[PDB]
Amino acid sequence: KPASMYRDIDKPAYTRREYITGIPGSKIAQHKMGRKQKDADDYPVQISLIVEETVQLRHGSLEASRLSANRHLIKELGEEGDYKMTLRKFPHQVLRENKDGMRAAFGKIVGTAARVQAGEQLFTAYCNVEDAEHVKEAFRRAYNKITPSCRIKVERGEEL
Amino acid sequence: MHALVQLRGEVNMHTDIQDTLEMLNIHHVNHCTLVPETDAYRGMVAKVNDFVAFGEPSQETLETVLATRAEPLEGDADVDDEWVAEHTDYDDISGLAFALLSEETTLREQGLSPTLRLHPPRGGHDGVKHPVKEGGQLGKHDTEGIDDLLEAMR
Amino acid sequence: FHEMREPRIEKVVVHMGIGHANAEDILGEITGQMPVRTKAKRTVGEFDIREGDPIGAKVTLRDEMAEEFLQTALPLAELATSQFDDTGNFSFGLDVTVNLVRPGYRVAKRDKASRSIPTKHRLNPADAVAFIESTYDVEV
Amino acid sequence: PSSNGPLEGTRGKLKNKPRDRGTSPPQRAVEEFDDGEKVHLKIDPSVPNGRFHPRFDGQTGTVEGKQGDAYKVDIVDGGKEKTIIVTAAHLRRQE
Amino acid sequence: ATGPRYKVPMRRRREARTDYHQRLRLLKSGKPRLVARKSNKHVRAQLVTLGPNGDDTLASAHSSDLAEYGWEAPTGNMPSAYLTGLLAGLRAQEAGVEEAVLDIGLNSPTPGSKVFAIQEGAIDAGLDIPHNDDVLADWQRTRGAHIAEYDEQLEEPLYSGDFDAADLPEHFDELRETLLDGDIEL
RNA sequence: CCUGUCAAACUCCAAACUUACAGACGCUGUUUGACGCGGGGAUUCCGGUGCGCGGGGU
RNA sequence: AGUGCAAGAGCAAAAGAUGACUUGACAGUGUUCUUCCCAACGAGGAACGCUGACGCGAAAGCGUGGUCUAGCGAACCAAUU
RNA sequence: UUAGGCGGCCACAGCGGUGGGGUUGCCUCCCGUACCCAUCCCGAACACGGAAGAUAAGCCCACCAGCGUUCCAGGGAGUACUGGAGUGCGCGAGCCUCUGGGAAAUCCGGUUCGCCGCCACC
Ligand SMILES: [Cl-]
Ligand SMILES: [Cl-]
Ligand SMILES: [Mg+2]
Ligand SMILES: [Mg+2]
Ligand SMILES: [Mg+2]
Ligand SMILES: [Mg+2]
Ligand SMILES: [Mg+2]
Ligand SMILES: [Mg+2]
Ligand SMILES: [Mg+2]
Ligand code: NA
Ligand code: NA
Ligand code: NA
Ligand code: NA
Ligand code: NA
Ligand code: NA
Ligand SMILES: [Sr+2]
Ligand SMILES: [Sr+2]
Ligand SMILES: [Sr+2]
Ligand SMILES: [Sr+2]
Ligand SMILES: [Sr+2]
Ligand SMILES: [Sr+2]
Ligand SMILES: [Sr+2]
Ligand SMILES: [Sr+2]
Ligand SMILES: [Sr+2]
Repeated sequence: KPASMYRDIDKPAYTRREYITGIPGSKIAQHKMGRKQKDADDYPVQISLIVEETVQLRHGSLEASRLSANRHLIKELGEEGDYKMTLRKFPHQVLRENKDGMRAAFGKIVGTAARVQAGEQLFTAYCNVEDAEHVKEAFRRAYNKITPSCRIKVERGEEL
Repeated sequence: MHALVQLRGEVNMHTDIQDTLEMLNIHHVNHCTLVPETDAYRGMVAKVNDFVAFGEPSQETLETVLATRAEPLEGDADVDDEWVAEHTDYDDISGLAFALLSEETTLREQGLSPTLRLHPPRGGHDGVKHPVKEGGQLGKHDTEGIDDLLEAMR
Repeated sequence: FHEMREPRIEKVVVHMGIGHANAEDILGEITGQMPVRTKAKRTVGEFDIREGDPIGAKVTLRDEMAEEFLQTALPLAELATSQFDDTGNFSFGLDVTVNLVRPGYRVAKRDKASRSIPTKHRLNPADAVAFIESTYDVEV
Repeated sequence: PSSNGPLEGTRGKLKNKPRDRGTSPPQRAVEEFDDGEKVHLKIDPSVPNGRFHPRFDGQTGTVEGKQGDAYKVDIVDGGKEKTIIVTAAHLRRQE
Repeated sequence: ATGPRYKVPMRRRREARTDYHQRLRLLKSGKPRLVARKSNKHVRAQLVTLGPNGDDTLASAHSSDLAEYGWEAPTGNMPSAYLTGLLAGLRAQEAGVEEAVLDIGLNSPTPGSKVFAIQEGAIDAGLDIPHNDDVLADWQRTRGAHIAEYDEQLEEPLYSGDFDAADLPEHFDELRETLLDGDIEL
């Protein structure tokens, strides 16, 4: 289905699994990536990806982006390069669809999304001053698969 | 002592606000009242902040106005020094004007109508869709600004 | 100081956990005072469905009735370290347990303005072994 | 609502804050009021008997005599005047 | 203690000195409480009224100041208890107090106990207290017959300091007697 | 220990705000009689829109 | 934890557990609120009084059913006191 | 209050800890079961009677902030949110200005190791 159906925030927060059922499983396979044993302070550079508009990101978008995003870093830095990217958000908001007529319209659970207020960090990478351009390119790809426009901001990087 | 001036009509304005205005003895657009400055009186103007023009006038202007627009409690009688003196515990406009500002008496306490029915601002005002800060005419004013208007509404 | 601190026994409970009694007799003989039945809670697959029903008995010995029983009781047992309670109590087994504690203990067992005993005034495993040991028998 | 019972949607008003749990002091379950005195109606979650209809929490009434040991406070719901029977345990002297 | 959600009992309950649940029932009557409390060596009998900041004591009576009138005996027995009661009963009679409800505190409603024996004295003093006759001890044990016949089982004095060997429950009568006297400085 | 996130049917917190009663000012009423009380006669019980807050539904 | 049963709420020298005694789940008549916010409307419901009789307790006191909010029904007709 | 009884507020009072304190005084632990009373077994408790001993508990007194809690300073923050107004901006979700209010988390620094009432009493 189109993201148009669930990109804005207009329903009440809907996440009480204790009342909701048939909630589809997350398509996300890893929130921690790269060398997840090292640390964030172990790196000079810390570039995160910031969402410019508050929205909802269906897990299919997170994974779709996170994938092609990280997949780049794996390519340009090796399946064991010296980096560690992270996706801090999680798909809590449950999404329904009324699939009859308008009678008894409450839908049936079909997905999960992550509410991300504008200005927040969807992703946060940690790399060495060299691969800083491979991470920026790794985000240029990722922000093409989520709905909002974004900013690639450096949290620690005087090397420029 | 502040000069309250309704600059926006009644249609569509909340009722609790309009009721406040009428409480402050002001019933029509362009009507003006001289309100003290207490906590109670503050709450009211604050609440009317958007359909009014207010501030403290210069003794000078306050006079210019009282002269031109003050009225008895009933009648056409012009409120001029003589009138003022023959009925008010004062001796002339300036005398009265000073007390109002010093907040010692009230147009009513004297036998004057709480309202000073002004005339449309000559040359027009700075608009009723924005405050004074945004370049409009609504809200609190500069003792000079307030005058600029009241003056213009002789 | 040493006097109001030197230990003593408050109660010695003798109890036989059975599960369905005829065992009372022996305790009445061996202790010197009547026994008391024991019930339980929760159903047990081991045909122990009836909640409130005789399962065992016991007897609380105080003062002489206790000592006199211990003079013979203690000898019949081989005391060990891992057989002591952090509060200076020991059980061995027909079970026989002994509750030891310093003088002003009533402060906690009374009704009016009772109080729990400060960790300090609490008897210690060590202080326990000592006192006891110092009365006809060995430790270890 | 979904049901029209007295306690409908009264989870909030009829429940003590954690540290106010358990039994309440007797000093106020015995407080003696004088006819005419203004009092604030507020149910004590910890107290069971002598409660007025929840809908009246927050009302400030005027003791107009008592029935038994309980009081007969006068209040005004919207525009209709009503005589509420409540026990001291659920009352506080105004001012 | 643990955290915010924690609940610490009312002070007087931690201390374990006041039984609020029972207290309330008491406070209801509206009548003053005839507080009866024991002590190893003593026995007190206060008459309390309710107040804006806390209970008020309009009339007490301690077994200690029981000697103040001529008591050379111990101060923690039935004879003692009764008397102390009748003493407070009188003082209270001197404050305008006419009726009260026995507040035996955390003690026990045991038959013939000093408390009921304390309650019996305040009644005799003129006060009006809801009681149960057959719960009170027999006039003699109130006197000290139970104790006198104990020293009969002598061989060793019942007391340390010499009040007397055989003890004088008569003294009980002597003191009680002295209380019904109008003069007596209360 | 360190680290990454949530809640219409969670809450150690907590507004703005709404709300009971009273006082004050304002306003109003005592020939325009308010507040309140009793009686006669209704109409009405298809609503709509803007805005704020919503719940459902792409 | 337990407290019969939804959920939310109340409760710890108790409203929970045990023991014993007891049968107030009694008769009758009211006040108030609710039912129906405001604001009229029945049955039903609840809190709170009074009279009579009981139960327990040393006593204050507690018991008009089960801790609170669901478990309910007009006339006509029939039976019964 | 050189140690007590009854309380109100019901953690600023909790939790944990250190130090001091008692010859006919107080409170206790304590000593003891003939009686009132008592334990589904125990004078443990409850109840009764009494001082040989003790200040080790308790309790009273002084003090400690590590945990919990109350309030306060500064920082966060006039930030989040928000009552009123706008021919202000944005495709839009939404944002902004003016006016009146205004947090929470957390951090650092103070406070807090109870306060007050009546009665009795070297
Ligand atoms: Cl009601
Ligand atoms: Cl006592
Ligand atoms: Mg005129
Ligand atoms: Mg022109
Ligand atoms: Mg214009
Ligand atoms: Mg709610
Ligand atoms: Mg029939
Ligand atoms: Mg010491
Ligand atoms: Mg537009
Ligand atoms: Na259908
Ligand atoms: Na409470
Ligand atoms: Na309609
Ligand atoms: Na009815
Ligand atoms: Na049995
Ligand atoms: Na001590
Ligand atoms: Sr919607
Ligand atoms: Sr159809
Ligand atoms: Sr995009
Ligand atoms: Sr509302
Ligand atoms: Sr009930
Ligand atoms: Sr003993
Ligand atoms: Sr448009
Ligand atoms: Sr669009
Ligand atoms: Sr401010």
